[PDB]
Amino acid sequence: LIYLSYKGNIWEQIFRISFILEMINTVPFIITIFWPPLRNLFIPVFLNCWLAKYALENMINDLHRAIQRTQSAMFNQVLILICTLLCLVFTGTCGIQHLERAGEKLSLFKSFYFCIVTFSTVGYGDVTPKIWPSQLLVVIMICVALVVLPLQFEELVYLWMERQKSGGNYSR
Amino acid sequence: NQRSSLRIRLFNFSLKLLTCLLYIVRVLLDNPTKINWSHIFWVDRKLPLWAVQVSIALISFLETMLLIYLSYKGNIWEQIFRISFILEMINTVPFIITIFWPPLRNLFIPVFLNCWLAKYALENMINDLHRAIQRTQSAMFNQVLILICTLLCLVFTGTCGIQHLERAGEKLSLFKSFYFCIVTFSTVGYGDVTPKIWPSQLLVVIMICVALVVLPLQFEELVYLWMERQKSGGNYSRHRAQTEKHVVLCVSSLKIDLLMDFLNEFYAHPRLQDYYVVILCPTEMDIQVRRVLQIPLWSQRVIYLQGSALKDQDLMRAKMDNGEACFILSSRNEVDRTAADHQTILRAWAVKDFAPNCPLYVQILKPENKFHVKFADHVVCEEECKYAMLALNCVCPATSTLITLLVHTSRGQEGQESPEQWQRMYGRCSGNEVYHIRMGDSKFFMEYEGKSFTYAAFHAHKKYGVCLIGIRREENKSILLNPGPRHIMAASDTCFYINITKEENSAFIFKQVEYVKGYPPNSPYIGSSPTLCHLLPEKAPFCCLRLDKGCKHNSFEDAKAYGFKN
Amino acid sequence: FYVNENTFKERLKLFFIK
Amino acid sequence: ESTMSAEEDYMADAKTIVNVQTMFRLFPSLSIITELTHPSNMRFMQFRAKDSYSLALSKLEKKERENGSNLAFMFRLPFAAGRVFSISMLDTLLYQSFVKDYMITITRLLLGLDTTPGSGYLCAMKITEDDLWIRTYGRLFQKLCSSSAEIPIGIYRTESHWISQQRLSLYRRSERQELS
Amino acid sequence: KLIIVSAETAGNGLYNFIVPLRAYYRSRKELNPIVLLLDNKPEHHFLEAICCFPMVYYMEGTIDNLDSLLQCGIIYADNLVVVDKESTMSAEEDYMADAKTIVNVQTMFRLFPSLSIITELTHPSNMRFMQFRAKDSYSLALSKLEKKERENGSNLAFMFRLPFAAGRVFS
Amino acid sequence: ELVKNRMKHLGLPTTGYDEDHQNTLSYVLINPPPDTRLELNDIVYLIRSDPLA
Repeated sequence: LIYLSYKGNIWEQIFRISFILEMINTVPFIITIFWPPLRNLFIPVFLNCWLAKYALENMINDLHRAIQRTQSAMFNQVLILICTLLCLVFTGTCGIQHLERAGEKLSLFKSFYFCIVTFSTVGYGDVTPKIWPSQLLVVIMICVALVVLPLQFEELVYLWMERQKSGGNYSR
Repeated sequence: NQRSSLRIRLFNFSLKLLTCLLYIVRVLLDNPTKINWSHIFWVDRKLPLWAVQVSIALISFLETMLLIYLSYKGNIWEQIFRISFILEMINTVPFIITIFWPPLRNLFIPVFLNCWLAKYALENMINDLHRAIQRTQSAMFNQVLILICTLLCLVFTGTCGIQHLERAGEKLSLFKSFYFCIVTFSTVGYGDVTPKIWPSQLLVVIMICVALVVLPLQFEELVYLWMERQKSGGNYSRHRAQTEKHVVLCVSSLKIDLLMDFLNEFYAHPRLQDYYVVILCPTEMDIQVRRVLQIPLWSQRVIYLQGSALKDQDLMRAKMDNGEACFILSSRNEVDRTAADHQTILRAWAVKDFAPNCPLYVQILKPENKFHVKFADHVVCEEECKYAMLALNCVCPATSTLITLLVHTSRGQEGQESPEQWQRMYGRCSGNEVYHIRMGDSKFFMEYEGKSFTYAAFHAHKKYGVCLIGIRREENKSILLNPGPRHIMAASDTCFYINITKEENSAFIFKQVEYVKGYPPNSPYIGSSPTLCHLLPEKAPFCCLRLDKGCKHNSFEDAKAYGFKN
Repeated sequence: FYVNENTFKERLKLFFIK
Repeated sequence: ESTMSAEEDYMADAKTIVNVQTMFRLFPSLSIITELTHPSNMRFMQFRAKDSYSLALSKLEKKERENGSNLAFMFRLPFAAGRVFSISMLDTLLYQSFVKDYMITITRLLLGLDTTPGSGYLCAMKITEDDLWIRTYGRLFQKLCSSSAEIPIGIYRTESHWISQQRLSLYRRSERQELS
Repeated sequence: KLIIVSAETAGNGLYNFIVPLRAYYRSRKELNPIVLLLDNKPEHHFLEAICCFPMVYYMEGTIDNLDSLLQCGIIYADNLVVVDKESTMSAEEDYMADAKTIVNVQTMFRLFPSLSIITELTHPSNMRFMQFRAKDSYSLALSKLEKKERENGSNLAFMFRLPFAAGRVFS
Repeated sequence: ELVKNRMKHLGLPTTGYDEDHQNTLSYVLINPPPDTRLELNDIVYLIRSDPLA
């Protein structure tokens, strides 16, 4: 893809987020081919969730070559807003589940309970982090959640409520 | 001052961060029912960590003393009762007391509140850059930097404050308090870490009240400034502009009708596909146009930047001086025609004053406004061309269509799937497009040097199917549409021809009352083209031009009474 | 279109992007 | 100029369309050269109860715009005949002028505005029953070029595709009979 | 040599033009004639005041119409005086407030380079459009200094702009 | 030629049309030092005395 759309600057393409998340995930798997002891080493492949979202946004907007499609624009834009909510949770679940292995060993479902509680600002304290890295992750996850998620829901509700007034299709 | 002031702000700003930095150091180094108030008041600080904070306190104490002498305008109560002075006297004066009194070095001084004094230095520092008045993009980023500081300094005061009081009972570290603080501000409330002491309970009660009022207003103002930079802002950088190709589009208000015709035309060519198309426009991003720029193709290519072409700051965003083109377009379907054309003249002059080397492409509605933008490289008057089509549509059948299909760049793959005979050939012939190549260089027109223009035209269309239109000489800059047999070809004569594809790309073809002639005296506009038009011998009166009322010359009421031949 | 369309780059560019 | 400025695309050129539609019925022999601000109002230009090519031509141009075509409106019938023309159709001219400096000058020489001493002009030779002697466009190129030093650009085709007596006469009178 | 003035209406301000020009301290042989070019027809409040002063006239039309100017005798006229027209004063943008006064002066600048002009502007922001050429020698050079002056804290930034220093422009 | 043709339409002589082209930088020095040299065609501002008194 770099060879196709190279327009002078390679620093323009490398420093983007989609490329960095690729090199964080894919390059360690290439290192495990050459090095035999590093197969057990951890690679954070879970961040491919956001690369899958970047694929969906790129996929969805190929349908706007016809220009006018007002009803299809609203539903497909809502589909991306659902992905952002899920992929933020998936990164949180995987991340907290991985670090809690050190102490107080949680399963995948207990981390999903823990994550969706912390993002909702309920704070039961039934499941908690008690390790130096996991504490710092949850501090970051709350800051990312409290900025992004309310903007995601209110934009989601905007697109959902606009389809009621404007939209409506008499089906085949 | 501009330069001499700013260094003193950075000097105080750095010293105030250094005291807070030294506070982080001593917490990590120094470490140790009823409440032990000893741990709140007495604090076993190190002598070097103490001595540096005192020297900083004396400097910052004297700066507030000196600043009062400068801006004393009657009232000292006006300056003392402010928050910046009170936070100074809470922090710095106890450090001065520890110089005179020897047992009070271990006594606690809340130096952490210098965080807000550092913020007051930053606001004072940042606003020294608004002596130039206009800096719209720099205003947004630097204002966001202060909103980040308020969030951090509120947390820092919370962390330090709760960490200090919890020494009495349930002794938390600096990181555990940071976990505790950011949890309490977020309204999660785990209760994994908690306060269990009389002072610490009261602090957390205050910290929640300060957090729940301030922080949501900070985030929503932060998001306002962040989201406004997306629509309004956007800067085409130096690193991008110097390396890459770059083109600007000045316009009043974009639409799908205007933009898609431009983007398809511009990127139809092979050599133009690497270029970047920047927009300049005073109005905001439309709902329709945002879908077009979101598409993978035009997401990389097109860069919509808000701001008019008249202001020189918006030209520094696009960076026209670097770019190879500056399109200007008149606002069609506007309430006033003359005002719209007058704006494109001012845009043309605004562009030429800033960037002289850019080739200025311009579109104007009315023909009278052509003269004022005749300095520009390429001009297309809408009224001149429009009415010319309609005049030719009377003599020739459909010149309106003829010219439209030539200028629109397409290739022969339109309506091929359709079942009709005419429609396949119509869309194929619609792909035709005017090109220009020299005689000697062209593989089409090799063995036609000695022969005439007319002779070459037949044999080109017979063999290849590529008809000629006209020739441009070496000396003459003018284009000459169809010479007769008199014009003989040369080695380097630019032949204009019509073909579906250009020669250099197309390898697939090779392998596979009396009247008197004169110029009309009264031209209604300045920059007009004089031509011979079969003028009348006598200059007619204004009455005889009207049909409806027959004057004392030729009394005819209707047009049929004249008896028009043809 | 021999120069534009028929190349090693543009064959891949049409397949991926365009 | 008064009706140029409008909020909707329809009300910008409503009255020009409706007044042409009366002229289309009243005088079918009369050829018209209508103008439109937007090419979106093409579909309302000539109107009938036939609807034979109305849906068929609309299918192709919508499929053309999906494929990534510059000229979608091309296949619309009023435009191809030269009856309709818009200002936005030759807006493309200025954008093409970046790659081709000559393009503006060569366009005006065809139109007959910027006529230099050594220049030409557009003409129209109708192929009558006498001209059928020549059958092909290639052989037409010979006669024009050899005799009078003329060069053709293209072609424009036209394919085929008191009490008692007074009362009863007005009732049976058709719409075409009323207009006459 | 003739003086010629352009305005929307013959207001009581244009009386205050003619008073300091026609003065006892000015010489009789030096007395420059005056012609008030006007869009609208003047009222009798103006006419009775101006009547008494010597060799002052008025004429209809605009600066846009070249026919209107040549009747007034702009060829041997010393000073054209374009004034801010009251209808165009009120505008949302700074550009459209004085667009037509700039464009009509730009034709007069090319047609009659010998003719000195005294143009008016509502805002001094429209200074850069006043006299325009394809030279651009001092256009960028003078713009560099006045922007650097405004950063230093100068009252007169527009000073160094060339049209102002010559007295051709005033606001 | 545009003006000269229009002058004959109105009915005026085109004798002193040229009497022509301008390329001169200009400015104003308010109260300079006494050593400043005076060039050709430098119009000085003068506060005259009262004609009567």
